[PDB]
Order: sequence, then C-alpha cells, then structure tokens
Amino acid sequence: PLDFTQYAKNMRKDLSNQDICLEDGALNHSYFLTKKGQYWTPLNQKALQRGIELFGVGNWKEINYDEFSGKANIVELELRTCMILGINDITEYYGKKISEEEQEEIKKSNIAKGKKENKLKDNIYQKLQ
Amino acid sequence: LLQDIEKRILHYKQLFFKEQNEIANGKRSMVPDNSIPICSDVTKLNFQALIDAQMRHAGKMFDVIMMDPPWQAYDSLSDEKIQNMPIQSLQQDGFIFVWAINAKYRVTIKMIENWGYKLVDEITWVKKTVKIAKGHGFYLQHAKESCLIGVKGDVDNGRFKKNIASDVIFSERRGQSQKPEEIYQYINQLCPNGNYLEIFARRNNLHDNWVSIGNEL
Repeated sequence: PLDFTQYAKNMRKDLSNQDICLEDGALNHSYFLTKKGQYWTPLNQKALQRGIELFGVGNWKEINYDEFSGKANIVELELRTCMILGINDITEYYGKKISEEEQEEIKKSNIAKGKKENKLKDNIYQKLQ
Repeated sequence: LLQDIEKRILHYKQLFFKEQNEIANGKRSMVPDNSIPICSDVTKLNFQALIDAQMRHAGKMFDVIMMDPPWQAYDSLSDEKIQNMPIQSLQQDGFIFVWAINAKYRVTIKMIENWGYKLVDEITWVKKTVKIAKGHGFYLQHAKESCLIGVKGDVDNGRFKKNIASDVIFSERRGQSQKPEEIYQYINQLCPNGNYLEIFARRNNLHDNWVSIGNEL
C-alpha cells in the first residue's frame, strides 16, 4: 500500500542531478548506459551543432575551446558530427562550416540516398572507399 | 597494417552509431526503474533534504541502511568524517548494515553503538573459488569479510520478519569489489517492501525501492 514508483519520482526530482532524471521525474537510462562523467547532455549537443556553424567541421581544437570548455573527447566530437550529417565518413565535409539549417538538410539528404542505395545502417549512410 | 587498422575503425564507429541509436529508441538501463540514485559526497551532502523528502513522500523513515565506508570502499575519507555523519537522524526504528574490513572491525562496532545501535548479528561472506579465499591476513589469512548489523527501536512490528535469513553468504566476487547480490535478498526476508537506504553506493548495486548515494552515481 505504497507506490514505490511514484515515491521514486518526487525524490528523484529534488534529490537527483538534472542529468539523472527526466522533468517528469522518471529516470533517464541514457545517463546510466554511458560511463559516469562522460554523459553527453542535450544542451551540449546543441553546442556541437552550434560549433560546426561557427567554426566548421574538423575545427575541433578551435571549436573545442568555445563550446566545450575542457571539454570532451576530440574523437567523440567527430563521431557525433558523423551523426549530425548522417554519413559515416565525414571526410567529405571537412573544414566547411555548416549552418544548423544545412546540417539538417545534409543529414536528410544523405540518409535518403543511403536508403535507396541500400547502404544505410543504423540510420547512418555508409560510404564507399 | 594500415588497411586492417583502417578496417577496425569503421567497424568500431558503427557500434557507437548503433548504440547511440537504440538509446534514442528507448533502450533500457541495467538499473531497475524503481531505484533512486543520487550523486553527492556525503561530506558535502545535507541530509536534511533527504529527510524532508522521505518524510514527505513516505511519512516514514528508513527500514534499513547499508554501508561500505571508504576507510583510509577505498575513497579515503577521514575516519572521523565517516564517524561523524548524522546517521541517527536518517532512521528511527530499524536495522543497519555495515561492512567492516578486518582492520576496522572493532572501530566499526564502536561506530554503530555511537549512532545508538545494538549489535545483534554479523553476516559472513565467503569467497568460494568455484571454493576458498586467499587473503593476506595479518595473523590469520582471511577468507571472508563480514557485515555488522545493529538495531534500534521496535522491530516487534509486522514488517520485519524474524528468522527469515541466514548469517552466512556463499557468492563469487563478481565485478570486484562487489558485494554479494544475495544481501538484497536477505534484506527482503528481513524487510519486505520496505524503504531502504544505502550509502557510499556503487552504480552496479542499485535496486528497486532503494535510495542510493555515492559520488560515482
């Protein structure tokens, strides 16, 4: 005659760090699959996207100071950028600063092309070498 | 070989692309949904906030508490700081568990008594090879560590069931350092569906209905 599940939420709201649980107060499994201290927050995702628009792809050292203060694995960036553009070889886009409007298109475009070619795995287009 | 190394790299990024994708799709955490992890350092922690909320959403206090203090596990807190934690506020009518390395065994005793507990039982944990444990004991080699249990208040109440568990525990040392799973079962015998706490808690050991505080969560 106690609902533990509800009890969990309100506690999780005032007690647990913002990353740990969702606004509703549910607990977000994203934080818990990633190693601790390595979590990639929505908010600093916006920052990656913003960083590409300002400094361009493969500008990580320049991009890194501005948006991720320490901050983050230089590799994680490039891997995440591969995701933004929907390709798995990001080489083609390097040194080009791309607007958020355009990252959306490239990703949209790259994926459609991958789907037709039947070389899209995990929602990322695979690129021939 | 350049070609092989180039090969692994792309094979590897794909997993990430896969995983980051499933996560997007709601892939579950290992953690049970009902657990309530909190990340803090106890020294930093104000326990008032925890008490206010617990009273607020349960109108109750913790049935059980557990501990693996990081004596000078192994996060090197000042011995006094552990001792001087305000555990007494945290629970009013319940059991406490605490893991004492042979070095701290007496000191631990003195510690629970200070917080007002009465020592009633000790759990023993053996490390079966799968069957025996090799420990570089100061006088006698150690093949166990042990959980010291103390009580305060009325457990004559229905919730705690006497004679429901055993002193000895039998498990392998998974994910060392990791405590045996079966402790949480044994706590189910003692308490069924009771509000539990744990301090100094690892990510691996989170369970439903269990509050947990550690700085690695």
